[PDB]
Amino acid sequence: LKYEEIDCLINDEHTIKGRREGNEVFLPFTWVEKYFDVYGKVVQYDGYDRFEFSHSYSKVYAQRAPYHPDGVFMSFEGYNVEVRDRVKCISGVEGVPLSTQWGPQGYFYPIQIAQYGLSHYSKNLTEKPPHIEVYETAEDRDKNKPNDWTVPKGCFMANVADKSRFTNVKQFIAPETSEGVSLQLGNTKDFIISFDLKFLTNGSVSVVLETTEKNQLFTIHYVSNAQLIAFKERDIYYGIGPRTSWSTVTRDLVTDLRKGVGLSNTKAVKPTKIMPKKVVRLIAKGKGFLDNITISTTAHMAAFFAASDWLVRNQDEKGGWPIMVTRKLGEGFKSLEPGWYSAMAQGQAISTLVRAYLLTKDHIFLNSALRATAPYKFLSEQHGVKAVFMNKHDWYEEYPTTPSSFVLNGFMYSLIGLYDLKETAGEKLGKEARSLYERGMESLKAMLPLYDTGSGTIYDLRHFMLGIAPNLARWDFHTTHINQLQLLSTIDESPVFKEFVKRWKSYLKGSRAKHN
Amino acid sequence: LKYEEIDCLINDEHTIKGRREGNEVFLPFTWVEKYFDVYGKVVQYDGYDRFEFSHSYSKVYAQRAPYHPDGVFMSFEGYNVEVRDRVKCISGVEGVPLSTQWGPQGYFYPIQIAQYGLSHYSKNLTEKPPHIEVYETAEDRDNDWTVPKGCFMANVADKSRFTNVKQFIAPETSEGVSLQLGNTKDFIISFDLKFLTNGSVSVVLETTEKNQLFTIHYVSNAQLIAFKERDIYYGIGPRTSWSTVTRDLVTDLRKGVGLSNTKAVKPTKIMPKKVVRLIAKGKGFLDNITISTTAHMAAFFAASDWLVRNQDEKGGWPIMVTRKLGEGFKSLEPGWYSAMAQGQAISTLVRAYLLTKDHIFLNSALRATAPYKFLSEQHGVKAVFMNKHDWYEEYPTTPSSFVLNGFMYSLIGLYDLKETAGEKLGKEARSLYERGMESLKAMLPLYDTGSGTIYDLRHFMLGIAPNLARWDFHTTHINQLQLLSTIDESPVFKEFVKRWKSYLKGSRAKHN
Ligand SMILES: O=C(O)[C@H]1O[C@@H](O[C@H]2[C@H](O)[C@@H](NS(=O)(=O)O)[C@@H](O[C@H]3[C@H](O)[C@@H](O)[C@H](O[C@H]4[C@H](O)[C@@H](NS(=O)(=O)O)[C@@H](O[C@H]5[C@H](O)[C@@H](O)[C@H](O[C@H]6[C@H](O)[C@@H](NS(=O)(=O)O)[C@@H](O[C@H]7[C@H](O)[C@@H](O)[C@H](O)O[C@@H]7C(=O)O)O[C@@H]6CO)O[C@@H]5C(=O)O)O[C@@H]4CO)O[C@@H]3C(=O)O)O[C@@H]2CO)[C@H](O)[C@@H](O)[C@@H]1O
Ligand SMILES: O=C(O)[C@H]1O[C@@H](O[C@H]2[C@H](O)[C@@H](NS(=O)(=O)O)[C@@H](O[C@H]3[C@H](O)[C@@H](O)[C@H](O[C@H]4[C@H](O)[C@@H](NS(=O)(=O)O)[C@@H](O[C@H]5[C@H](O)[C@@H](O)[C@H](O[C@H]6[C@H](O)[C@@H](NS(=O)(=O)O)[C@@H](O[C@H]7[C@H](O)[C@@H](O)[C@H](O)O[C@@H]7C(=O)O)O[C@@H]6CO)O[C@@H]5C(=O)O)O[C@@H]4CO)O[C@@H]3C(=O)O)O[C@@H]2CO)[C@H](O)[C@@H](O)[C@@H]1O
Ligand SMILES: *[C@@H]1O[C@H](CO)[C@@H](O[C@@H]2O[C@H](CO)[C@@H](O[C@@H]3O[C@H](CO[C@H]4O[C@H](CO)[C@@H](O)[C@H](O)[C@@H]4O)[C@@H](O)[C@H](O[C@H]4O[C@H](CO)[C@@H](O)[C@H](O)[C@@H]4O[C@@H]4O[C@H](CO)[C@@H](O)[C@H](O)[C@H]4NC(C)=O)[C@@H]3O)[C@H](O)[C@H]2NC(C)=O)[C@H](O)[C@H]1NC(C)=O
Ligand SMILES: *[C@@H]1O[C@H](CO)[C@@H](O[C@@H]2O[C@H](CO)[C@@H](O[C@@H]3O[C@H](CO[C@H]4O[C@H](CO)[C@@H](O)[C@H](O)[C@@H]4O[C@@H]4O[C@H](CO)[C@@H](O)[C@H](O)[C@H]4NC(C)=O)[C@@H](O)[C@H](O)[C@@H]3O)[C@H](O)[C@H]2NC(C)=O)[C@H](O)[C@H]1NC(C)=O
Ligand SMILES: *[C@@H]1O[C@H](CO)[C@@H](O[C@@H]2O[C@H](CO)[C@@H](O[C@@H]3O[C@H](CO[C@H]4O[C@H](CO)[C@@H](O)[C@H](O)[C@@H]4O)[C@@H](O)[C@H](O[C@H]4O[C@H](CO)[C@@H](O)[C@H](O)[C@@H]4O)[C@@H]3O)[C@H](O)[C@H]2NC(C)=O)[C@H](O)[C@H]1NC(C)=O
Ligand SMILES: *[C@@H]1O[C@H](CO)[C@@H](O[C@@H]2O[C@H](CO)[C@@H](O[C@@H]3O[C@H](CO[C@H]4O[C@H](CO)[C@@H](O)[C@H](O)[C@@H]4O)[C@@H](O)[C@H](O[C@H]4O[C@H](CO)[C@@H](O)[C@H](O)[C@@H]4O)[C@@H]3O)[C@H](O)[C@H]2NC(C)=O)[C@H](O)[C@H]1NC(C)=O
Ligand SMILES: *[C@@H]1O[C@H](CO)[C@@H](O[C@@H]2O[C@H](CO)[C@@H](O)[C@H](O)[C@H]2NC(C)=O)[C@H](O)[C@H]1NC(C)=O
Ligand SMILES: *[C@@H]1O[C@H](CO)[C@@H](O)[C@H](O)[C@H]1NC(C)=O
Ligand SMILES: [Ca+2]
Ligand SMILES: [Ca+2]
Repeated sequence: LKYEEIDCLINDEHTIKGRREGNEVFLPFTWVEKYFDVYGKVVQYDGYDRFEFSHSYSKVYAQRAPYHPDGVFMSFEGYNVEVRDRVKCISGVEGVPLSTQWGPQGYFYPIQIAQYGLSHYSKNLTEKPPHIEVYETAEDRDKNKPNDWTVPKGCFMANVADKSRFTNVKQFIAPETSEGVSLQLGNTKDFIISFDLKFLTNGSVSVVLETTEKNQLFTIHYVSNAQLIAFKERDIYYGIGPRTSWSTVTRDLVTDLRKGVGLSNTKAVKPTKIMPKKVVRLIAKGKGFLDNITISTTAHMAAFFAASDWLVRNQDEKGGWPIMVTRKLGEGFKSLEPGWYSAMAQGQAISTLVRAYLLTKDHIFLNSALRATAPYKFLSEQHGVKAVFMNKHDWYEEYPTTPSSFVLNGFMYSLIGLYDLKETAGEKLGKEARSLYERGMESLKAMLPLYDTGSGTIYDLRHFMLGIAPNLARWDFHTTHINQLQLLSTIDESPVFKEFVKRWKSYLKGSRAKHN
Repeated sequence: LKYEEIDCLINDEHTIKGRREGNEVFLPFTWVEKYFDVYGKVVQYDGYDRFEFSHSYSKVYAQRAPYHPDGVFMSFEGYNVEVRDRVKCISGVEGVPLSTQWGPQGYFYPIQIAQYGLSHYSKNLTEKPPHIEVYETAEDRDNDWTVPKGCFMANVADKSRFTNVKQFIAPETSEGVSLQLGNTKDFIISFDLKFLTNGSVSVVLETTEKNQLFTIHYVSNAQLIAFKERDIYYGIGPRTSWSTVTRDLVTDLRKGVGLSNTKAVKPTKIMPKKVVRLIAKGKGFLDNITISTTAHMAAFFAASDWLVRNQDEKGGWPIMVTRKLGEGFKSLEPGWYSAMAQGQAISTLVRAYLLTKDHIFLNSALRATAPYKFLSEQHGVKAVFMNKHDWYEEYPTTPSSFVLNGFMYSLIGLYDLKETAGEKLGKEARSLYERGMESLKAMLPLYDTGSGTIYDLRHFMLGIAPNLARWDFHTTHINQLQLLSTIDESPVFKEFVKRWKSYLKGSRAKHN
């Protein structure tokens, strides 16, 4: 019985080269992979090779506990927003990501900002507490080389009381055409730098980094202007704004280095493998005050509050976060001009704001969340987010298009937001959220089957709205769909959610609905 | 060819044995076939072996002409209704198939009867004319008759039929009178018959089952079918007035030998290889004894006549069996109507009218639109999708089911009628067709999975998994849309035909 080449005719159209042993035919995975759109590779173990086949990529989140508004946000403990190449950088002034997804010019995308917040919130609950190293308090610390300041000629420093802040602070005076005053740091493990800052004049706070790229030094300059980001090797510049009143500056030096070096005029940051291996020293220029200089493994809550604060300050009078970029969802849909709202933005923002409220009891956050339900009440053409499927089912549009698009995953995020709010706001204040949630959940249960292909899910209902082919959801949207339904199945006991979760999971392993 | 056997882990769940050459891994088709639900086999040609892979089974009809109401019915020239194992037999009395699909007791299913008619109509237009061999006219045509003692035969005039006929008298406790036939090529027997008493006309067949003789008895009672040893019995009814009896001896033999108490006929390989002789018992008359390759028009008119005689006062063909479409749908009690039955019946009746100009057929067709006007709950066939789109239900369930293929057959019927009845008489059909076609265009995308079609909308109506259409229903869907695309110029039909065809070859809608 010979093992030999055999011609394999595919659908009477093309011949590939297979192999035959007796009656058994073997087909090349090169063909299988492309023809069925599946995944595989040879994995090398110690003394053992194994081919490993997968129907899909992407994994379902292993939910540990029922969903609650003050817990982790779905699967976002595993999200890494800032490494996404559509994140140009973390704004120095705002402390939140700028997106370039639909425009190289860059814009604050509320969805991305909410996800930044919610992922950092979730990581705060799941990760080990950070190591925190304190380099300067200007107190009676009063050892451990906290006074390793270099003060060149023409510069001055002092420990001085700040009555307003009930603490001692480090005063510094250093002209910009000088070396500046310099604090030796030397951290090789942790790369989140933090310091309380108040400038009297223009100036900068700079951090020198040893990197993994051939031992070479890069400096990151945090400058008292509004310029976003600049890179002229080996110097990276972020404007952090005037900082003429006390604030805590928190920066991730890994992200700030990678986004600097990777700076691009395109919609995508250049890939780089560069990492900082040592935080060498901090340089202060101009006239001002410093306190509480620290380096931490992580600073999740600072990120979360930067997102929350941004959402409060940037909400408009209609309760919305307008998206200031043109969105063309596809042929047959009208272009959305800048200033459109997204049900996904509203929902993700509400989930952020509700968590901010529950932590602080600061009603400013809750009130912003309550205002954010207003766009759910108005049709897309009335500058809202509401669509109605076949004059029967209310829907909250990720993309408020004409005709309506009915994107599934944005809708479910819009509902989770409403849930967080209605559970938190109390009976009287939460009435509108409760009503929108109940109507929305009724729609979801009725319409879920329209998104099921029998071997996957559809992203939206454009096939029906425009009379074209289904827009099939790629596997990472399919797992998003599962993660969302899995979450909803813990706050609503409807059997339909559990049955759909189970079937949609089976699709990841190549199961199919039965044919007749 | 050198290789290495290599373990192939499938979805982290089970391991199969593959083969590796360099970076290339080859997977066993044994696995591919089952895992992806695909088809393949090694075909041996002279000096060339080739593995031949198919994503699907089932082929799209190669349309040769735009659709017309008096032409072939879609792809039905290729249909073979009578070999289907859910056809218990061709009724002796009625000359149409009896179904056992949803009950072993058997029932006349109007859809199956219409398809019998429409397939034979279509074959009539596409096949070569049959060879017809005439054995007895009782004229001055040319005896091959054996008349045992105690039997009698004569040539006698029949004034009513303007012909001479063969009189026969033969007691049942005798061999009967026998005409030698001897046909080895053709197996459709035909004869004009009139009994004076009870009796039988029997046909002896030489068969492929160890050269054995089997006899098929056409008996003057209403008993459906019986099989004992090498004798098969069909009741053909009293036959006390002249009628033409036409029987397919291949089918009649296979259904006899395959006789079962289940919903499916037993498979058999048995075939007749010779029509030996015809035996007459009792008192009666015979004329025009013939054997033909085919008799398509006799089959077509048996179906048409049955439809005329069995239509009720509401214009419907009631289906006299319980239908349970699935969990979530109320059972349909016997007497329900089907939009597919109404449509297929209309398509049959319209063709019968255009051949004969007999207005009885057109009148029956016109009456058959009435159930399309009434909701399922009012004992009609109409459903309304989301208070917007009229639909004609193959299965008029509660809740509504929206079976695609039945709906399209219901529309083709309305089309046949509106085109044939003229402007005034065809008004109701035209209105129902136009509304229906609007619905079809709007709702087609709901049946598209991106790699196939769904059979119905039960997933949405009941909140469950999609009921995916088998490949043979998917090709039915394509054949129907292809037909509609030749009588309606809407781009949507051409676009859907094209995409749905691509699915047969493993193409998929793009993911985002
Ligand atoms: O350690 C490791 O192994 C590595 O980890 C890597 O990160 C992992 C991470 O650990 C994983 N987390 S875990 O699974 O939980 O453990 C995992 O996280 C992913 C996750 O799988 C994704 O589901 C998730 O998606 C997010 C989006 O990131 C987010 N975007 S953002 O704006 O906030 O930045 C948001 O997406 C919605 C937004 O509205 C839009 O961005 C998005 O646009 C769609 C568009 O709607 C589509 N339109 S279409 O009409 O259907 O076509 C479509 O459009 C594009 C077409 O696809 C193209 O053909 C066309 O040319 O261009 C079109 C276009 O861009 O316009 O697609 C786009 C883009 O998706 O719509 C979104 C919507 O909701 O509809 O919210 C999503 C859902 O939550 O991102 C997670 C994440 O990155 O955190 O996987 C990642 C890896 O991928 C590390 O990166 C690595 O360093 C480690 O080594
Ligand atoms: O050439 C040779 O060598 C061989 O040829 C062989 O025949 C070929 C033939 O040449 C082909 N023709 S060609 O393509 O033109 O070249 C081809 O003909 C087929 C064709 O592919 C089919 O599309 C066609 O389907 C017909 C039906 O036969 C017909 N039925 S009948 O009543 O008239 O007898 C009619 O079907 C509708 C009826 O209302 C019902 O019968 C039917 O019931 C469905 C039911 O609705 C489904 N329900 S579900 O809730 O969705 O599941 C489903 O139900 C069954 C489930 O599948 C099972 O799981 C369960 O256990 O049992 C369920 C049940 O039975 O209840 O399926 C059933 C059955 O389909 O609904 C129909 C509807 O319209 O919805 O109309 C159909 C479409 O026109 O049949 C053609 C034919 O046979 O003529 O293919 C054959 C290959 O077989 C010879 O056979 C061979 O001898 C030669 O050697
Ligand atoms: C599809 O369906 C069509 C339509 O049915 C079919 O065409 C018909 O084919 C049949 C074949 O049997 C033809 O029937 C014959 O009709 C003869 C008289 O018909 C006249 O009128 C029609 C129009 O109405 C004219 O077009 C036609 O040209 C004629 O002028 C009739 O004489 C025949 O009767 C003889 O044969 C039968 C058995 O078939 C027998 O029982 C009779 O006793 C009679 O005896 C024999 O006569 C023939 C002479 O025809 C003679 O050769 C023979 O020797 C005699 N036998 C003996 C022993 O002496 C018969 O009824 C019909 O005309 C066709 N119609 C049309 C419109 O073409 C197609 O063939 C079908 N195709 C397929 C693929 O299924
Ligand atoms: C998820 O988020 C929660 C809530 O935010 C975190 O828990 C909180 O952790 C923080 C610790 O960062 C804790 O904060 C208090 O901070 C006070 C600040 O005072 C001192 O620490 C800072 C540096 O962190 C310095 O800048 C100050 O100058 C103070 O320095 C002290 O004095 C000497 C110098 O002379 C210094 O060497 C000492 O190390 C330092 N002393 C101490 C005790 O740090 C503290 O006064 C106070 O004790 C807290 O540390 C806050 O209380 C936590 N809240 C809760 C509810 O637990 C989680 O860590 C976070 N988890 C994850 C995984 O992200
Ligand atoms: C560097 O990091 C340290 C943290 O380690 C910061 O020092 C803390 O600063 C905060 C405020 O800036 C101080 O908290 C304030 O306490 C005031 C009263 O403090 C007295 O009483 C306490 C004991 O109860 C004594 O320990 C203390 O010495 C004082 O005698 C309050 O009046 C302040 O709150 C007021 O306003 C809020 C509303 O916003 C109300 O909630 C209050 O009721 C009140 O009206 C405030 O809470 C804290 O004492 C400092 N800690 C230490 C250990 O010194 C530095 O500020 C930081 N550096 C910079 C520049 O920010
Ligand atoms: C075996 O097969 C043969 C066919 O080969 C059948 O014989 C035919 O039978 C039919 C019907 O019985 C005969 O058709 C009838 O012919 C009548 C007159 O025939 C001739 O005679 C007149 C003159 O007297 C001529 O003018 C005429 O042109 C004919 O040449 C017609 O009067 C009949 O008319 C029909 O229509 C009118 C209404 O429009 C009715 O009133 C009548 O009742 C009838 O329906 C009719 O056309 C045909 O002539 C026979 N052909 C031959 C060659 O004999 C046998 O009947 C069949 N055997 C059996 C048992 O059925
Ligand atoms: C930092 O420098 C800018 C100039 O680049 C200063 O901005 C000016 O401020 C004065 C008020 O004192 C205004 O009248 C000018 O119009 C501003 N000019 C520009 C170009 O913005 C800024 O004041 C400096 N910062 C501090 C703390 O003094
Ligand atoms: C007619 O039926 C009777 C019994 O009902 C039977 O005795 C007789 O054999 C039958 N006659 C013929 C000719 O078959
Ligand atoms: Ca201090
Ligand atoms: Ca005669």
